[PDB]
Amino acid sequence: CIPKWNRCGPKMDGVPCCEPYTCTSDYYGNCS
Repeated sequence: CIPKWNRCGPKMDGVPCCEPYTCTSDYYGNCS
């Protein structure tokens, strides 16, 4: 997974953010 306020992209990577967090992305966004 990904840290707090760090880039995400699940439709490409398939890696959600680190619990309790979640990716506010599709291709280019960030963990919150």
